[PDB]
Amino acid sequence: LRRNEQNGAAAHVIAEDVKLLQFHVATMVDNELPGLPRAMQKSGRPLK
Amino acid sequence: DDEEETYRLWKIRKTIMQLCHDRGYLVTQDELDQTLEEFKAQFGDKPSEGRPRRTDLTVLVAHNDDPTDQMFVFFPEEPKVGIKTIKVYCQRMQEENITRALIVVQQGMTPSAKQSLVDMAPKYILEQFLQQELLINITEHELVPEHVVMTKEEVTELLARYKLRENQLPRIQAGDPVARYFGIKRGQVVKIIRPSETAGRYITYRLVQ
Amino acid sequence: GPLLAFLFRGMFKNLLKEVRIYAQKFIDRGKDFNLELAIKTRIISDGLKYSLATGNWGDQKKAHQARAGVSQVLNRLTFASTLSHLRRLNSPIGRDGK
Amino acid sequence: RIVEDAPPIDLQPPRYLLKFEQIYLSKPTHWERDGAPSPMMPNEARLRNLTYSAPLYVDITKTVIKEGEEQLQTQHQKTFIGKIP
DNA sequence: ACTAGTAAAAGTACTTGAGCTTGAT
RNA sequence: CAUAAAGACCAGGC
DNA sequence: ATCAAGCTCAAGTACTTAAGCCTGGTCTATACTAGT
Repeated sequence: LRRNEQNGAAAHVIAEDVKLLQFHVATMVDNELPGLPRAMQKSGRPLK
Repeated sequence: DDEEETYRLWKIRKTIMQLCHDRGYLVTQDELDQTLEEFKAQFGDKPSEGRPRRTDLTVLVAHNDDPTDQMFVFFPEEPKVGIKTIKVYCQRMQEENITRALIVVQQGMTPSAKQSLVDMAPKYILEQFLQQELLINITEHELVPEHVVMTKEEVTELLARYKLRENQLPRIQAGDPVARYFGIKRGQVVKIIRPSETAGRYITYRLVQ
Repeated sequence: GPLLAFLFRGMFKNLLKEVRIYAQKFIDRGKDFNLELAIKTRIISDGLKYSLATGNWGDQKKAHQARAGVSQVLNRLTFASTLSHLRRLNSPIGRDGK
Repeated sequence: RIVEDAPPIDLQPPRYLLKFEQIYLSKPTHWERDGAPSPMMPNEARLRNLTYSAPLYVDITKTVIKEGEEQLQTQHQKTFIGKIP
């Protein structure tokens, strides 16, 4: 995200970037929230 | 019809006579043992298009230890009461210079009138009851123990000879029917005297807030 | 029968699906078409052997939405333990309800 | 019943089609790593940590659609799909 | 071709919905 | 002495 | 005669919850795509 705000991106790519950054800092604290399809690493096993 | 309604008016009136008898006012003994026929011959036979109107049932009583303190008992005519009737009764209380009042509501209230009863707090404190609630004295029931309201010196020896603070007592909220039977505001301690099967008698205390 | 048949339709469908996905890339060039190299053989074999080997009656990448407890290990203490284990029914109602 | 009742792969100018016709079952046979067949015993399957499974073969026919007044179908026999325990 | 990236009740808490009372008129 | 991971499911004992 | 302001009661839609301790077993790390 940092290089794509220092290179002047299309500003609608950034929405799909801050959206996924929101998901990746918001799953690590609370994974089992209702809605928001879960994160998983291997064998379909969701994270702790 | 009308015999059930005058039965209700007798039983409500008797309940209010024990109520202000228990709050600490001056009540003659003749209207406490008032049989239905003395009511029926004094105030009238039927309230259906009749002589007990729900007007001329009002009761004005006076305190024992001070002759200034009086309390008025209003029996409103219309079923649900607005603000205008509360301004009528508050006007009569304004010109007659009386502070305490009861409003035995027939069917129910309106919430802006209730906000018009809680807003005059430091002067003109009015209380709201219901006809369905006043047909039995809850203090004489099997489960309800003896409540005795405590003066300020006695609260000082409670909080001084147990070495408590004031918040460290058990509590009671001022919306149960017994603390509305005694008319208790926030900050006052009721004493409850109940008989037990381990010691014989137990005295506990409650802070009203 | 009616468990390995249900297990077999879902891997005949999948093998025909990668027959299509191998078929479309080899037809845009218009060269020819082949099937002895189109058929990936690990689908049916590793799928039946997988869901018999571990119990979870489904796929490997959906290993938590599956009804486990089918295809378990045969019991060999006494001969009537074995004859009871080969003759056993089971109902899929959950085992914490009351 | 499963290999018969399957949707075909109609897809396109020339186009290639294939259909599955009849299925054939062998008894279990061990294919050793050097590429040798032998019928394997269940005790051999227990002791060596093997699988007691049998390979599966099927027929495939193939049709071309180009409308060059020539319909050349090519028939196949015994095409290896997989192994059934 | 070989091998490394890779997408059952049951309690409460919050929201909307309909209708009331009341000051304005 | 030191090193034998960890998760998922299953069948059991009181 | 209707018209907003403010408020109460009722129904609709999610979140959170289910005994303790102990002993053995088998299986699994992703099948698929681009670097190299």
